[PDB]
Amino acid sequence: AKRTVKMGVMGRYGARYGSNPRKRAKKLEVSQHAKHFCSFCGKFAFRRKAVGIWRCDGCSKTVAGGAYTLSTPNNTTVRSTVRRLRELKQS
Amino acid sequence: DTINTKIQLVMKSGKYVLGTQQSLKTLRQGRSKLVVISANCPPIRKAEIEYYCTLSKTPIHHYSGNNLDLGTACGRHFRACVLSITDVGDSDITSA
Amino acid sequence: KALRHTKARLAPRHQKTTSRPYGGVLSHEQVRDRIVRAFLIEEQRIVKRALKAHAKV
Amino acid sequence: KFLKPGKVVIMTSGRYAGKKAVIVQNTDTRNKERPYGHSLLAGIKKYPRKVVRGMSKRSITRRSQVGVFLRVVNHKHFLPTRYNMDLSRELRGRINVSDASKKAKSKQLVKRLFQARYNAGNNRWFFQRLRF
Amino acid sequence: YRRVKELMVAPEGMFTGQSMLCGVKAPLAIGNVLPLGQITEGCIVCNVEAKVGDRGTLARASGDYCIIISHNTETGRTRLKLPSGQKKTVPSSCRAMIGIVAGGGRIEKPVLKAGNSFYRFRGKRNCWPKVRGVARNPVEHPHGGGNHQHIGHPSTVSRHAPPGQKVGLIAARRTGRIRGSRAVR
RNA sequence: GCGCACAUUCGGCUCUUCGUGAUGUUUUUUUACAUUCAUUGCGACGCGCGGCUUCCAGGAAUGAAGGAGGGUAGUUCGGGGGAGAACGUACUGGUGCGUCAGAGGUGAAAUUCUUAGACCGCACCAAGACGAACUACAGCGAAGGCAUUCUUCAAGGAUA
RNA sequence: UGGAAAUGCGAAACACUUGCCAGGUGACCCAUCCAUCCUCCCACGGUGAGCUUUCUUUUCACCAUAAUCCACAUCUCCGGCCUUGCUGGGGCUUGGGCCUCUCGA
RNA sequence: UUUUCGCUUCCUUUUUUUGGUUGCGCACCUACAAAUUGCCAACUCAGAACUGCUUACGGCGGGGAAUCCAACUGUAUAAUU
RNA sequence: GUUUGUGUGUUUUACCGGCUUAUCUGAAAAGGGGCAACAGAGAACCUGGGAUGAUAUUCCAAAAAGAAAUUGCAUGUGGG
Repeated sequence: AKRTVKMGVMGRYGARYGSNPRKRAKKLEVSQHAKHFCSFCGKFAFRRKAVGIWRCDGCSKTVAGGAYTLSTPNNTTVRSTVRRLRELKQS
Repeated sequence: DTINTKIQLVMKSGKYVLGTQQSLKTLRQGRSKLVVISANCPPIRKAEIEYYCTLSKTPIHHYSGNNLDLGTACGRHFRACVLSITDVGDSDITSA
Repeated sequence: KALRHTKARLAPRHQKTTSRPYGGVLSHEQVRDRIVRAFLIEEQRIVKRALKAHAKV
Repeated sequence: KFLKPGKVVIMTSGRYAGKKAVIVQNTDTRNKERPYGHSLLAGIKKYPRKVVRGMSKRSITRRSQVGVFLRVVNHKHFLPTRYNMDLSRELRGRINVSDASKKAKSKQLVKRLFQARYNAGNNRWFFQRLRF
Repeated sequence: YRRVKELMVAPEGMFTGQSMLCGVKAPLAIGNVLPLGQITEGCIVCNVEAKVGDRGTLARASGDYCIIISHNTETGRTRLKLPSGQKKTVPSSCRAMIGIVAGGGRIEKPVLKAGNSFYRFRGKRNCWPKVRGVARNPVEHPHGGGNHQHIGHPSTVSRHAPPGQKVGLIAARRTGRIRGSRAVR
């Protein structure tokens, strides 16, 4: 019933395996597991499987977009980059 | 905004249907005056609808935005693609 | 019918018979879909050709 | 609205997988009599078999078919087409009673009719597969 | 039906099997395959070849992509930049699939426990846990013995070094704390 | 000031019937010729009336708006912010040559560089940076803080 | 070859071919509880055995295999003639149809 | 009860449309108490009495306070460690 | 005689359909060889037996053991 003051999931490791790590880790637990938006179907339900393997519950679409959270800024940016550049490239 | 506001107005005075199936019906029956689409389309539906809307000589509006937004704007609170305005009146700029 | 691999040899076709093409293995909705999808697109494809056809003359 | 006879539409389900139909008669609405709006359709179940070459001795007139059927069919179940194979000669006066035998009778004629339009006529389109 | 398949090596998230029509008569969707040369400088591609007829040797790992930094249109050479501080100049010729690894390294993540490391390495031949040179029996190893925990001689070797005489820190031009920077100043 | 003789007073604009069915008259005229006009019909608006018939209703029913507050609406203003892109240009590092007995730094020199070749000059690149004088008791910004451009984005103020 | 449909059938015959079938057709971890089957014990009854001396309800025993249909009646229509039709479990899945949930539920 | 609940009769409008009207049905516990009661049922925990006297079957973690040392769990010298 | 209905002929032929001699066409790579599972994958039997000395989902046959299941292949008839 109790939910700890500050570490969430980390309760599993108790004290073992140090605070700074606990920091490092905490960060990724939040990113990776979270439920996150669907594109077309637009709700958040894209869940990681494996290793950042993300199918949308509820539009049943799988997006490869890696690591702990799906589509990096860089990627996005890139995505713009291409947007632009290709766009320009046509334009 | 216009599309939103016009429409905002449209819900309020108007009759519209949200609900795809409905939309289609509506369209069919002609009772849609206008069909408006979100960008969030499963494309086919865009097309499908398009054939209808066109069939019905109905406005397609691509209302350029999103599921939520679409909902929010229509005074609703669930993820929304598409509407067919059946009848509003007074949002005549929607009929423009 | 739904079974498993040794069973099918047995399994009767007339019990293995509700149908539409490509979907003797299917139940409606997916199939509806795949029809629909061809049909329309293939109109627009034709339409596209047709768009371009006036521009030429 | 914009659904009227002669107009082509493609059928989905129920023994008519993606199959082509003409509106013969629309039923713009549900009643208890059909709790759903439903149009009445004449439609073809069976595309013909191939024309090519010199094809057989006699010849292959065997292949030369078109199996219609008529069915009332959920509005929710066809993709209407812009095309149209008017139910003019056909039906405007010569209706199809349904019934039963009348459904059968008309269909017979209709077979021929369809074959007329078919026999060299326009919109060849109508009478065929879509390669799904 | 009857088509041509469309799935292989994984870059970013289209959802599978997709109709990419290719070579320069590819359009330029992400992942789409156009020749790198005919892909415009500064673009971000992934898996460029090198050999050409290799379908992506370079950047064949998780995360990256690489950036074209040059065309030499005279020769038709191109200078592309390996993720690594390293340029490779390949002919501009080469196939490439537009984009990035959908993947982006787990490297960031803090790994945590042995077990994890166990599952971690496993797809190949076994290679970890790892003990160190200093006790590893003298008879086979350089760094065993010593009546306690240490290095004998400099770990800085001529590269040429015999096997059995060559492990560790090959010819380190410098080593230890990177008190400076490598390459250009 | 008011009413007043006529709309043939300045004047309205269909309140010089209107609209349309149309026909007619028109016939080197503003063709045809709706209304006017002549023929006539329906609708008819204006305006009037008529029939009302039926139904139904506030004035101020609900002070008075601060040189109080709040917004709102209008051009716009600013180095406000935030995302962009583009660069100028230098510092370098570098290249690429050119050469060359010296460089270089300095209170004093000293540590530096040196004929592989230092500097140097010019070309050019690379790189990361920085927006130079402009531009000032001058602007904007809660404050911190804020100066190419365009491209934007969403913001702010003032003034009306 | 049936029914808008979900979906039908003694046989609606149709075999090679498919840069054919994300076709659980083989095919897959554990994992979770939960649900319930299975089996299983208890115990009631009730039988039958066996027990049991100053006292008792004691003990035991009490069964049904694969293999196959699913047509009994409701209802049709309670059986004149039963003729529409053959309608008809539970309780998990999904779908399908009608209505179209929005003051949000 | 100025709306797309439906139909009948009737009236009104041209109407055998609507609309009004009528009969019935459609939405609406506005039928609504309590749910009284019937039945059967469960061993958990709890409570309280009554009572009296027992480290008693069984099975049952010592603790504290510090120093050194190694983060940890893991690993191991078969057969001294 | 018609037209129609029915039946028949080793009729004839055209035409199908079949089937075999027969003749031509006609397939490509982690797979051009083949093994590798006494537990994976994994294709037909159940219960009973005044049943054996010691074996049996194998022994029990037609009737009381029975009832099964499958294959192969026939046969006629049936569907045809």
